[PDB]
Amino acid sequence: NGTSAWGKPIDSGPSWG
Amino acid sequence: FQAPRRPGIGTVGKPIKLLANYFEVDIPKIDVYHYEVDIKPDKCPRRVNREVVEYMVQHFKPQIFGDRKPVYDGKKNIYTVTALPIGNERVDFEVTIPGKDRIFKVSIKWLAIVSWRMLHEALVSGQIPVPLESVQALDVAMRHLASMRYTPVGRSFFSPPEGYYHPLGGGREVWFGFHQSVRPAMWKMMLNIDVSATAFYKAQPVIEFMCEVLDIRNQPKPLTDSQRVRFTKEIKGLKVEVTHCKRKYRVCNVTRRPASHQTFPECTVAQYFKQKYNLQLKYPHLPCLQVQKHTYLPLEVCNIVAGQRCIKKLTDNQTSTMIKATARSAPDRQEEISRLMKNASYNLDPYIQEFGIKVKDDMTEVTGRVLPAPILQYGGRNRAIATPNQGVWDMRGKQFYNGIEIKVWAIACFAPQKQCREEVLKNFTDQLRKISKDAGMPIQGQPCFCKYAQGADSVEPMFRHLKNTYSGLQLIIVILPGKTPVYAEVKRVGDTLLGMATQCVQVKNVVKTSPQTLSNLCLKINVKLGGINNILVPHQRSAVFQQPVIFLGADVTHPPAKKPSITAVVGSMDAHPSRYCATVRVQRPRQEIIEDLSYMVRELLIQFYKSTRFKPTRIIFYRDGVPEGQLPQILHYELLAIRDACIKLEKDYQPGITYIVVQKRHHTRLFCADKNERIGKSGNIPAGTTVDTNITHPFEFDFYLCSHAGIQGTSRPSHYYVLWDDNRFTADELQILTYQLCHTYVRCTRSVSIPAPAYYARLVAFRARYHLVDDPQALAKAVQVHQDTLRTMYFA
RNA sequence: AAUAUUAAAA
Repeated sequence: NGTSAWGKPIDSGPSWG
Repeated sequence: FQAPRRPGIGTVGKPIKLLANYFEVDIPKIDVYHYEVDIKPDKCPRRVNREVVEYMVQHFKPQIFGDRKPVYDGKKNIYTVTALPIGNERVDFEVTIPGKDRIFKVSIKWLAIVSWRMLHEALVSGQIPVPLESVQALDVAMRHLASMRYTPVGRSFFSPPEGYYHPLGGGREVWFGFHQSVRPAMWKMMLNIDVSATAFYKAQPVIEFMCEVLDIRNQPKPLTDSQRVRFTKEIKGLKVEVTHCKRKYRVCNVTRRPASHQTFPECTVAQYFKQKYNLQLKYPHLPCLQVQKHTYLPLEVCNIVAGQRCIKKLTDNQTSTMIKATARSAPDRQEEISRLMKNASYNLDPYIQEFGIKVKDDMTEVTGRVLPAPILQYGGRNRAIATPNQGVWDMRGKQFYNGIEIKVWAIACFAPQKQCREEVLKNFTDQLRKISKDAGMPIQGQPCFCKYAQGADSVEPMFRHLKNTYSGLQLIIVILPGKTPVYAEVKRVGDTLLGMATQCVQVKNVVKTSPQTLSNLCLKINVKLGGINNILVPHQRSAVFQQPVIFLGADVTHPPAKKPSITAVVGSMDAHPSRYCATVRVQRPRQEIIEDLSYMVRELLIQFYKSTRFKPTRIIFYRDGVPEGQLPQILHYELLAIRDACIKLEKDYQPGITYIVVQKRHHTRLFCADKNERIGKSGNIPAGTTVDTNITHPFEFDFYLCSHAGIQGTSRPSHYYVLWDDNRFTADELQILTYQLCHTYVRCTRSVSIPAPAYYARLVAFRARYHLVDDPQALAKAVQVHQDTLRTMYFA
């Protein structure tokens, strides 16, 4: 499921959205 | 924008000896002389222009030309082996050509030298670009004779059927011919020959043409308003020839008035044809053809003139019946292309000998590689894997990687209950429920709703009702009685209006249920509900998956011969990659560029960031539906559009872009050199066969990959052309990845002919047309998808 | 609309 495991979800950038 | 050069030759895969329908062409290191032609009147068909240039090279040899054999392209380009005795100034001719005689005024002016020595150097050293002027002059010469003896349609040539007859109904028949193109290939220019086939209008009386268009065995009645219009939409613009006198006319309209009533300068057409030619019409109740000057011809003195290709779209019966008349096994196409070459005898062509061109007799041999198939990871209790065999695998013993537990669902039947009684509905759901649990997608409850409906006008009130009555509703199963306007209205209401997952099944497949058909239904259903069927085994993927990467597919579909063109760009929303989100637009008809690409990419990048909380460091862009010739203009716009989207998202966000054109519309055909390696009744090449030598570009990054198994006919290997690569792929890395993306297509446990991203964009663009079924702002609104549905793969 | 492939695109 994960869709991740690139690791390191990062809180250091503009949030786009 | 300079296309990236080939980084290297691929190395992975079992070797396979192959034959390609390319033929080596040898040209001398000489200059050829290029003159521009002006013909007045200047808007004549190319078949007429060739009669003009032919007459004057026949009738003006002492003054100019002499013993030269010039070659002509039907328009303004004409090429000679030695330069005509002319300066830089124009030379005018007065030409009269024999029906009746037409006078033409022709002008020739020198233009430039075209160097075939230069074309040699680009194929050996690559230090200059392939001179298109040299390639164009070579193609004109090699096809000049065929252009005088056959009927050119595009790059093909056809002749009227002799002996055979492949009728399509509706006044259309099938003509067989061949394709001929000249491209450069690493080790020489290559002549590309293939069998071709297209539809033509039957050379038959207009009365017979009218009957086939309207379905009638001739019980006299006039034409109804519905019949007059449908007959007009079919014959308007076509050409007819008269039999009472032998002239030819273009039809511009069909009179709203019968032949006995239609008048003109006062006098009816019926009386005029009595008052002369002493003809008493057998069908004066039928209309006349208008050929605005007021000249009208009754249908019975007109025949449809042969040689008119049919550009209009064919019905479902007409495409199905043409597919059967043209599909041959791969060995059959081999011997047919071989027959055409022997018949052509290009080395004995007087024009080909004029320019010293030599054509190789036999099909080019090249050794390709059968890439190894990726392994698909499934989930469920077993966590089984799938080993593709011949580009095919099955669900036996496997459950979905993420199975959706279906708790609430409804059934809407649109076939009459006489055809689909309650007893056969119960058997259908029972079989589907069992197979769905096997696949790990438990359809647990019985339908919270199950009614019979009739008409397309009932779907919205019923679907509005379902969304309000049943909380937590996941799926509506819609049973349909064949082709119906209900399907579009189901998709319009579901996808765009209410945001509700829907799975349409034909009533024919409900009465008789195949477990394979039920399994293929669940593949769509589980994904329509936000599930994952399988994933590529992760550790066998390319290194681009070590950092956030997004995969995009793109396609443009054009309206048949004012409907708009539809562009679609899909984006991977995960790292597997399995889930894709879709964007779609409408634009002016027959614009090949995706005008709204910049904002469509922006939306996909934002959705990717919401689904993963990652920003892509790389963008892999597979572009489908590209015509050659407009390729530089398309890439220039679209590559800057992708970059512009990244610039507008962050101040310093510069991900690497790989731009790949996927071309399935071409006449490059590959064959097994060893007969023992032919696969299936069709005898095609194995799935995974790759070629990036011998027939590909001299120094640019392209390859052929036939990723699918050929069921019928001759397989079309997909051509992939890398137009931009910031990510600096190797040949192996990109060929394997393209092949692995061909195994991530959710609608079947098969390896398909193009990557899943490009295929999804195609599905999205086709679904947009059902959304446009009954103002550009209103057209743009009709293809907008409900906010609940943007987040899912509705297009499956 | 189970699905892929196949041909076209007066």
